[PDB]
Amino acid sequence: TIKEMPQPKTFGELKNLPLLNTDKPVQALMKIADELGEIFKFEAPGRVTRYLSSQRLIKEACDESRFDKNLSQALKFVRDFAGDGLFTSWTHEKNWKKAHNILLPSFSQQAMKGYHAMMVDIAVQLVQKWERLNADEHIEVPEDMTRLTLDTIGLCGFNYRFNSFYRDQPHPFITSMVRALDEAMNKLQRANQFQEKVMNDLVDKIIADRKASQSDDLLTHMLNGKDPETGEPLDDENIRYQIITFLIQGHETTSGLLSFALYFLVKNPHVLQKAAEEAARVLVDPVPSYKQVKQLKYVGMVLNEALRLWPTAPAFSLYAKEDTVLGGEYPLEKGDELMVLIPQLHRDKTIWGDDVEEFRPERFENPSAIPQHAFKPFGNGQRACIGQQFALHEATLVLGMMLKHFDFEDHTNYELDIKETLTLKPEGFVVKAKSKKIPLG
Ligand code: HEM
Repeated sequence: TIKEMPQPKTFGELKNLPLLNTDKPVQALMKIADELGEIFKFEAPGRVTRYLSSQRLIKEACDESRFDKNLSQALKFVRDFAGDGLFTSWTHEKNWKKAHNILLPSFSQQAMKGYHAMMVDIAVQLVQKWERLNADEHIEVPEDMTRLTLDTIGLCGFNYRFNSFYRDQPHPFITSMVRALDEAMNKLQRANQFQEKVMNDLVDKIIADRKASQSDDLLTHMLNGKDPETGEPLDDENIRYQIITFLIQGHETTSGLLSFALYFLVKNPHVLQKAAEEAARVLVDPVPSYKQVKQLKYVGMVLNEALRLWPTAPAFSLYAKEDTVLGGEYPLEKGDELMVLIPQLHRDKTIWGDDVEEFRPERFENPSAIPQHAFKPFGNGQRACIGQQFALHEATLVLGMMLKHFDFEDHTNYELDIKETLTLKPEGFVVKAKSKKIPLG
């Protein structure tokens, strides 16, 4: 019948908060999930949410007629900077559907074919960097993947060159971002520099570059493109929010993906061997064609399996549109919040079998077999990732070229250490790459 909701122990007015005293809250919540099962309530001073981990409950939560996207505490801080951009707007905010309609054509297959050459530009810069390292040198994986993904969104979206590969520290734009992503995550564990405004020069420079300057990219649609429903273009204030949104969303999760993918490949030599052999076979030309990337079937499986284990945007939040009952057992009142613990969803033994921790790309051999709402690294419904096909094309292309051009060594026997900034990264992951001395075009 009507069930009492599991909940970890509460400590007076502190509630459950002393159980999340960590820089790694998602990983801590995964342990609580292992303990309490498919749903638990979590209270902190003043606020309450319910963590879901099973495909059966999340499939219900994914019913857009009953639950909509909620801005979690973390997203409410990002909203200070990203405003009512796509990622930090409520669905019922006018600018949400408006920008969605305006910007969606920028991710059509075709706009995607139109991005490929610029993707290859940044990818060649990555490969050339690693070709040019001396014998005594190693690669800082997440740091270089971030150089690539930031430059890729810069160039494809905004025809702006961040020139991240001409810098040996992260781009100044990144360095701001990283501090605000962590401080928003830390502000949650507070029961009782963040203001220091840096990226607005960058935004000005992106718009001004375009002002001067034959482009048909994301920025063009932001600037000119009007919403078929209402006839309205985006206003200036919202355009600035969208630029910021796409610069942060357009690079951070993709970089984490590539990093985890390389991690899992160097830990699984037989998977690496097969992935490498596909890359050599398919990529027969000096630089990859759009069509060839689509032929990298096993590399795509490798990426989906990295997202299964460590989805780089690991949670999303929902709220009950009306009073409702969840799972036929848990009554919810209007406004009650739910969080989808994606890494936990992706370990549901009832869906995946009981080797959920193993890195097996062949799970994705025939994807239509995978139940609905079992695999959700890109979110849900109308508020799902708009950039999904962009991210996967970029990553497939890049991983393909890496595997074609180098042999990789896990030279420090790296121990996985996952840093959380509301995206996930394998912090400190380093490798050595031995060139196969295949020329570029
Ligand atoms: C593997 C890489 C990526 C992952 C795992 C990922 C994941 C996600 C997830 C889980 C959401 C839903 C957020 C929520 O429900 O609160 C989302 C939304 C969003 N993502 Fe992605 N993302 C990736 C790459 C990208 C890229 C490359 C772009 C842009 C080029 C992008 C742009 C966006 C935008 C604008 C939204 C808000 C969409 C809306 O609500 O209308 N993402 N993403």
